[PDB]
Amino acid sequence: EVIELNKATSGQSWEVILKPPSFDPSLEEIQKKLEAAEERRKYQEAELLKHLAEKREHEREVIQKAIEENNNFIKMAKEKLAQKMESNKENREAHLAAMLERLQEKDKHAEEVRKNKELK
Amino acid sequence: MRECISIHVGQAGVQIGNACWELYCLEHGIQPDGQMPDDSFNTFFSETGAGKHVPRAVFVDLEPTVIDEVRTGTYRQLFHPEQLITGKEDAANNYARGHYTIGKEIIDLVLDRIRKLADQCTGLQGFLVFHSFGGGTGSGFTSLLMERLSVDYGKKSKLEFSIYPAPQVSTAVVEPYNSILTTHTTLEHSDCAFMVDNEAIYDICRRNLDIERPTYTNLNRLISQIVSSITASLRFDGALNVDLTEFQTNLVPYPRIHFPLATYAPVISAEKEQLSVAEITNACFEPANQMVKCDPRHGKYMACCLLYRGDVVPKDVNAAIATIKTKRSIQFVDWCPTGFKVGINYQPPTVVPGGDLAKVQRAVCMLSNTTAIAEAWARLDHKFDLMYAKRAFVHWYVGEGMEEGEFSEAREDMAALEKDYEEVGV
Amino acid sequence: MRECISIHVGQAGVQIGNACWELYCLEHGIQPDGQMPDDSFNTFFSETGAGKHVPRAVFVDLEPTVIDEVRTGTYRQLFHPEQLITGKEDAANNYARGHYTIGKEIIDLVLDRIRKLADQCTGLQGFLVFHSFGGGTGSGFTSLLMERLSVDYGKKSKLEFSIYPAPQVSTAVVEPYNSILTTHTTLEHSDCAFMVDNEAIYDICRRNLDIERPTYTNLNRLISQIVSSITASLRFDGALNVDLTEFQTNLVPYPRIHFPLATYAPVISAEKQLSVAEITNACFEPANQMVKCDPRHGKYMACCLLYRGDVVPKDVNAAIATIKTKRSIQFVDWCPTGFKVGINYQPPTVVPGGDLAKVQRAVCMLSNTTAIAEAWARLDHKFDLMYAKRAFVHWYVGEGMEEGEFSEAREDMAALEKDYEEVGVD
Amino acid sequence: MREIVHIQAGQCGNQIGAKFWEVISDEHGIDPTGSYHGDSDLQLERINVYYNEATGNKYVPRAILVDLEPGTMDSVRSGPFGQIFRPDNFVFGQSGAGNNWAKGHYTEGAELVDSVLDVVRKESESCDCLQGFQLTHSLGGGTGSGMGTLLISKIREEYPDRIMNTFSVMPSPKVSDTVVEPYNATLSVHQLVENTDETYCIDNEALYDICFRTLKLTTPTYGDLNHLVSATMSGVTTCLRFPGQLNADLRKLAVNMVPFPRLHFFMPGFAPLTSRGSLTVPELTQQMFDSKNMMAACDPRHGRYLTVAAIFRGRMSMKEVDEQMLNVQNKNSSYFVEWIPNNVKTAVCDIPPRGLKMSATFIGNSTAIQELFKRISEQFTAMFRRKAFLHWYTGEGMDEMEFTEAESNMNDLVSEYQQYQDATA
Amino acid sequence: REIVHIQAGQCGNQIGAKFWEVISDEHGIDPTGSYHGDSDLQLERINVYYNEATGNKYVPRAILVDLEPGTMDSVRSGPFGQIFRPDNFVFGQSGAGNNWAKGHYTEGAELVDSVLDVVRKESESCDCLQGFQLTHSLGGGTGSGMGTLLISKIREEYPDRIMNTFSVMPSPKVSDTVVEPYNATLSVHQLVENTDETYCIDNEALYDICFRTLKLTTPTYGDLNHLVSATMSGVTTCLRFPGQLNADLRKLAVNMVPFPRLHFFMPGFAPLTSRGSQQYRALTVPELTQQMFDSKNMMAACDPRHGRYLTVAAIFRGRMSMKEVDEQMLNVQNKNSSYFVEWIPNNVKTAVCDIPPRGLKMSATFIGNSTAIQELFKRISEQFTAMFRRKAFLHWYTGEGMDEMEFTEAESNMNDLVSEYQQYQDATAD
Ligand SMILES: Nc1nc2c(ncn2[C@@H]2O[C@H](COP(=O)(O)OP(=O)(O)OP(=O)(O)O)[C@@H](O)[C@H]2O)c(=O)[nH]1
Ligand SMILES: Nc1nc2c(ncn2[C@@H]2O[C@H](COP(=O)(O)OP(=O)(O)OP(=O)(O)O)[C@@H](O)[C@H]2O)c(=O)[nH]1
Ligand SMILES: Nc1nc2c(ncn2[C@@H]2O[C@H](COP(=O)(O)OP(=O)(O)OP(=O)(O)O)[C@@H](O)[C@H]2O)c(=O)[nH]1
Ligand SMILES: COc1cc2c(c(OC)c1OC)-c1ccc(OC)c(=O)cc1[C@@H](NC(C)=O)CC2
Ligand SMILES: COc1cc2c(c(OC)c1OC)-c1ccc(OC)c(=O)cc1[C@@H](NC(C)=O)CC2
Ligand SMILES: Nc1nc2c(ncn2[C@@H]2O[C@H](COP(=O)(O)OP(=O)(O)O)[C@@H](O)[C@H]2O)c(=O)[nH]1
Ligand SMILES: [Mg+2]
Ligand SMILES: [Mg+2]
Repeated sequence: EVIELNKATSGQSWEVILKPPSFDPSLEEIQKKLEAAEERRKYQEAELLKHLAEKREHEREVIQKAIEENNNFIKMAKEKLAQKMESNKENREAHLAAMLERLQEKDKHAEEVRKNKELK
Repeated sequence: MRECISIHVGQAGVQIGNACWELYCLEHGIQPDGQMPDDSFNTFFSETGAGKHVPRAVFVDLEPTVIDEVRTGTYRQLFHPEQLITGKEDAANNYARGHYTIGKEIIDLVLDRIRKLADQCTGLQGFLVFHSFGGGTGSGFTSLLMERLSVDYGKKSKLEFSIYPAPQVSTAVVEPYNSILTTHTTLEHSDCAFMVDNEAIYDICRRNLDIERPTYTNLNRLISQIVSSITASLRFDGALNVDLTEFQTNLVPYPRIHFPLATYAPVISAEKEQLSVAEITNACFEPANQMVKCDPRHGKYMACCLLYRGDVVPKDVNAAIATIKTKRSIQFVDWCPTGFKVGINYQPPTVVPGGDLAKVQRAVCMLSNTTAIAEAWARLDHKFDLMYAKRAFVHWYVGEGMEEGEFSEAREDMAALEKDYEEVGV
Repeated sequence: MRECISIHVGQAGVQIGNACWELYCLEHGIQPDGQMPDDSFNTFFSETGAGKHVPRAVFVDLEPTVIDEVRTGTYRQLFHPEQLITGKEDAANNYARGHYTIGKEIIDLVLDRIRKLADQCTGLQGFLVFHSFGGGTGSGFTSLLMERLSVDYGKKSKLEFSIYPAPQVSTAVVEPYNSILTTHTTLEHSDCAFMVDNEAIYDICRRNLDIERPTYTNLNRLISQIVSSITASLRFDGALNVDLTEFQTNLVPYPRIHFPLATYAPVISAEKQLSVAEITNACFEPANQMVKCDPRHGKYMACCLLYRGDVVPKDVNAAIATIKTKRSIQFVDWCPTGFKVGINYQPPTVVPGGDLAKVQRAVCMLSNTTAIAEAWARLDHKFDLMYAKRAFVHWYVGEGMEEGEFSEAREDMAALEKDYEEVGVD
Repeated sequence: MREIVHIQAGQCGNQIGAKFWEVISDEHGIDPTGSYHGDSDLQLERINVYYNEATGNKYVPRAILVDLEPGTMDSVRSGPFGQIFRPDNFVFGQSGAGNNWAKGHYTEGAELVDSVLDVVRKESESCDCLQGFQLTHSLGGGTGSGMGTLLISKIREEYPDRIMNTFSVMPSPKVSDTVVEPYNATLSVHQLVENTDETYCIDNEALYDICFRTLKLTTPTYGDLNHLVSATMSGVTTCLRFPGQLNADLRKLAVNMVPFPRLHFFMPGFAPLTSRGSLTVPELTQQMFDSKNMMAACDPRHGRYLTVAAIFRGRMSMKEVDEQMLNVQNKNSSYFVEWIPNNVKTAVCDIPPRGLKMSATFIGNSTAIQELFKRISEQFTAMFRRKAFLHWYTGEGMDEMEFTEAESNMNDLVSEYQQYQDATA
Repeated sequence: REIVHIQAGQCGNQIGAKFWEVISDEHGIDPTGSYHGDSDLQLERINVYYNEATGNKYVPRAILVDLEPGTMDSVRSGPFGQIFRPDNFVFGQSGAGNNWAKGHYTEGAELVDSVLDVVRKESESCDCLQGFQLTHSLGGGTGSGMGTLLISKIREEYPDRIMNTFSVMPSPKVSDTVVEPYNATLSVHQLVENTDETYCIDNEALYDICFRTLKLTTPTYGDLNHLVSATMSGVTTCLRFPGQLNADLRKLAVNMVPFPRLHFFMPGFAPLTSRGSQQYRALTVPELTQQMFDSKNMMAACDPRHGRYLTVAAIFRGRMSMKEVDEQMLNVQNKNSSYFVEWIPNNVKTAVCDIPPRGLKMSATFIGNSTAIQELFKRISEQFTAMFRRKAFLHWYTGEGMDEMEFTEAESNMNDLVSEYQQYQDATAD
């Protein structure tokens, strides 16, 4: 079954029927979702630059620690050498003090030998 | 006067646009400089005070490479520079990048140019939109554009021509994702979308044109022949599909089920006897000539139109139509009449000179809304599920500001569509 | 840039420095007035305005005799007079005179001269210290100086070259005492110490060089070639270079384990050409070590090979590939690779009137082996024999020391022996 | 989306960096004086990707050459194309890094790093749209390892949105310059997991083994190893440098090759393997998935590919390329994950590499790369469980737990790789 | 590196003068002080012992001291008498009566300020004073008593300076003065405390050498002093002549004296000759090394093989192979290991000086720190006790103001010395 539909300058159209039928958001909603996505992108970026900043702080803490280690190694060396040098000085001066005192005690004895000679 | 506006998004849409507008200029006798030595062509071409004809088209890409070849190419003078819009950095195959990151930066500009073309219209019908499912711009930006066009032109039709990805034609790992995502976002905004399967087109180029490895030029010229058949109704004073609204009336009885299957015949190799109205006709029901790979006899029909072109006499058509009824068992759903709308458009089919197609005295393109096209969705859905069960690549999308929830929502919509097709073909 | 400052303490240190600086001036073409007819030698020589190249060296001795021969000898115009520092009275083979009684009167003078050499540096790498274990000055004043340099210069590299006593070569009865005392106080302050067993040098002179009774000039000239190898990396441009930091980190696996064994090849009599493989193999034969010990019964923790002359890296590779197969040569479990390689282009220079033959290529290996503990064991035993009876201790106490320091020094040597045992544990 | 900025750091980085520029300057017809003398305009189409145009129409690499040591960049300047490089882009310190990652990353590197970032910040402002950064460096030493990863961290802070891509040479005891290579490599693999988007794993263990076993070279040298490395770097970038079927950049590569952020370490391969001085498409396709052709010393048949990129260079039918690539896929189906469809991608380029009429380059993201890290990890633990050579690192201010954190993370990367090896569909 | 030389008493000035005669000839100095020598090696270390006078002359840095004016005229009479600075002659008028107490406490104390004046003047003319050496006898009164007083006073003023004595030990074979054991025992007391190194020259051994070996029926001081002078020349060789040795008195004391009180050296010499007697054959190196650990060549009357050497210094003089010298010296040590303590490693040192002494083509001097030297101290202590048991001659000493207790203490101290020598003789390395 044919049924004519339309004719025109550059064509015509019709319909052929064989069997009949067996059976008779908003602009603000849009930009709301895009601004939310943009603020998730910027928040993840904030987090990344925060962790990178935390790594910058760690790096300058490592460099500071190496400086402090070197200054504590100088300070330990300095006070241990001072303690050593002054301990040697007190010991060597004591040996000499003792040696001189023994010699001077002998000189006391020799004057006593002399005076004892004058009694006889 | 019934003006239409073409939008070409991303690489695939720009290069199919190139091929169509080339054919349109050949079909209407417009030279590449826009000069021109039936006035229905004015639906697609405006006219300047210098006598030149300018396509009612906007080309959009987030990257300059492809459109720069338009700016410097053979038809460079046909388009005004305003109609060609590029960013500097593409979407890197990432829907959420084209939709949320870059798309937010360039959309108002694109809408401004569209607003301007629409102002040169005394009766705008609406928009034809060209894009790939797979690219980041073609999926991500296109779906943002459709959202906005619905807001700004509510009572206006939008027809999509969408490239469906294929591993044989330079596809990427993440294209199932992009495909499902843009299909979710644009479903409620498109009134009629013609899918083009790159594998189907590639198969047709190989078998009928004898090109072992087709180029993009090859696929896009064959695609333009199909697009031309569908729009010839609008560009010439035809009788079937005279306005964008008629596509919905004739092919889309149910809104979500708006994906018709195109079939074209004949594709004859230029390198290699004229075929009757009856031979090109029964070649409309051979799956080899489908634009999308599916088996329409494992489905049911809701609508069917035959767009003839060239020297086709109505009695031949009815003679062919009666023969295939007895020869072929094709099934319509219960609540639809079993039959066809027929259009003859007297303009001969035109081939690009020197191209790989051969000039023929007659040709036909069949548009059907069949449930069989669901199995193209099933194929994409399955590749989506494989990757999404392991969350593979999802982190690229979350990093652009998309929420992982959008993946499951989109995939639930595709499920609903798959069972929409199930239900109407019960 | 990359300057090194050299400090030569006591008779042994000063006389060896003589041999070394005579060798450097020959290796670089500096005549004895410092005039000269690749600027890497500037790490060891500063230049005055008149073109005079001047060693970055201090010579120090508590007695004027040895340095007076310098002040009047051939190279008397090579050093400025302020670099040659002498007191009036030596330390009489008594560490405690070098470290306290006599040394404390000249130490400030010595640091002020050193500070002035350091002030002419823009990249001071470190200090090299040459001295004997046995002398009162070599032991006691070097200990004082190393302590004071750690205060002035913090953790800056201090490397020692230490002469190890031998009865065959003018040793004295109390040298075991002085050796342990200087090792104790200097452990914390040195970063790397290269020991030269006077008996080993002595034996190389009599076996390879056919000298019945070697003199100091014989011994010291041999030592100079070895020192020259180590420093050649720093004074020449070379193909594979090793600065002072690379030395310390590739050879010193723990702070106290820092006494590499030096080996040199070839040592050919002047009156008598070897392959890269031949000289490389000979670095693992005990006849060529600078300390008497048996590494075949120890374990290697690190090997540094320094080649000079006509040496191609492919030949060093093929030769080290051979060494990795011989399991006569055992590395510890925790050393996945213990090879660092230097190559410099200039062959070893021979002093005219010397006894060594000019060779096209030589190699000096520094290896860190557990077997060097055998040399510490021999000194400790002689220490114990005498210390058990407190023989000779009263000379040290008189200068202000305490017996307390003797057992501490000996206990630290016990712990060092125990450290070398534990690092060879699997 | 066009220009790449290239950075070579340390001795190794600068050696393979130079050899790379030597290779692509020859492919694009750029002479050492910086001017062009090629015959195809395909050599100029994407020349801006790697080169800047000078006043006298001469081309200048977009390269920044970095070392804490002056010696190697005298050696670069003296090489064949030493004059091609911008004299301003040499940034060299004076002290060296002492084979120590802590020195490169914390103390010496920190005093040179901002001089490097100025040169970087200047070359990137001379870009219309900067695609990303690529870095060549070793992980075994101190400068390329420690300062290189310092650079990457600081470039990421100034260019958060830019792709960072490294060519990282992996130490081996078969060709080692230093005894602390396992510490250096482990500390910087930590960094690369965090802060790069693609890393090409160049394994010296594999380069040495190819030279020895396949190329019959008794005694491999760095010249030999670098011959293989530069071929691979040429092939890997063929699609950035030459016009072709592919309109793709570094970002699209990262998207399609990296399914999970941490799993971004690639096994490079190449065929044919050649020696300095001295095949069929089916054979090309086959030896590309052969263990003997991987620049990472892992057996791919020990794991499974997440994604694979292969590019063929030379005149050859793509029909036969695709047929053999599908045959190989289907033949070896159990070595590809089934939950990533079509995960083997193929590009062809007409321009064959210099000296060869045909070749193929392979980029695979494989779970078998975990064998490389296990190897570094066992050498790490053998030294670290005795704290050997540790005081050179603590002396720089580092704490022990930085070490345990680095190995813990690398052992997590291994188990992460293993988890997808065992994943089903 | 100057040394200040003091000689005290008859014996001190006789052997001191002989010393100056011998080294003046060795160094090319004639009795006027002019240098008439062949080689500059004679002059390099000339300042150790001689001052440089204007007029190109050399004056011994010598201080001559005696309480009796007699012997210091005979020193002026002696050849080389005019060589000494006249101002360094410090003499009294009363002798010491062979009485130590006169030397130490009474007559000697009155003269000791004047000798310290000279010592202060000679030593502050030095640029770096090494130390002092004193020649004296222990049996008399001036050398023993005033000599040990001088040492004590020099200790006070120069406590960081080395003190060295050449001390002649009495013997009944040579002198008849019965109180020589008393004087020697009091002197040794002082020496133990206040000197760093003492060479023990035993008149008993000198007598026996002349009588048994030189066959001199009735030896004289001249005969005995020949052996002293040879020895003093020998042990000072390396202070006086540049050789291998970079060393002074303090370096010697550090390596030869392991315990402070044990610093009494046993000198030895080979070959033994009588004075003014042509030698018709020089010894060979084997002969020298052998005859140097032979008890017949010791200058202290102790058999070395009765004890153990703590330390040994051997000085060879002449043109000889240092190959052969170091060869024999090892032999000697190996063949005779049980005579060296094992707990002082490498305790025998050997120096070779090319300059031989006058009259010999080759000689050897030995300095041994041996525990056998206790045989000497026991012999003094036995003689001391045999007198002291009976208080023999005590009033010579108490008449000068001493007390018995001072004698008891010195006997105690010397018995303590003998005890420690035996303690180390019996010590093992176990
Ligand atoms: N038929 C046809 N398909 C094309 C063409 N160009 C690209 N495609 C397909 O489109 C998909 C890739 O997406 P593109 O359009 O190229 O990407 P895009 O939209 O530019 O977005 P980006 O990812 O930013 O590049 C793949 O499936 C291609 O096979 C074309 O010219 N013709
Ligand atoms: N190889 C070599 N060893 C030497 C040299 N001079 C001395 N020795 C050794 O060093 C030790 C002696 O120490 P010296 O250096 O002479 O003594 P000192 O450091 O000058 O200090 P003093 O005790 O004050 O004289 C002995 O083991 C000698 O064998 C030398 O020129 N070359
Ligand atoms: N070997 C040697 N012994 C001597 C010499 N002169 C004296 N003696 C010994 O020295 C001891 C006596 O000492 P003297 O030197 O004579 O006495 P003095 O120290 O000068 O004290 P007075 O004589 O009492 O004034 C006796 O043992 C003598 O044998 C000498 O020239 N050579
Ligand atoms: C800049 O150079 C390249 C860039 C890319 C790819 C690639 O391999 C062919 C490249 O050459 C090495 C690429 C890689 C792998 C893919 O899957 C693993 C994919 O889907 C897709 C691709 C590329 N797309 C296509 C269609 O090949 C884009 C990213
Ligand atoms: C100034 O004259 C001498 C000075 C010394 C020594 C010596 O005997 C060889 C002398 O000649 C007698 C000397 C002595 C003994 C030693 O061991 C017992 C020693 O180790 C060391 C030495 C001497 N040193 C050397 C290497 O012989 C230093 C002290
Ligand atoms: N493939 C290759 N590896 C190298 C080369 N030079 C050094 N290496 C390796 O890099 C590591 C040493 O690092 P290096 O670059 O010399 O130290 P840096 O200058 O501190 O970065 C070791 O694994 C070396 O074997 C080279 O030319 N090629
Ligand atoms: Mg694109
Ligand atoms: Mg000295």
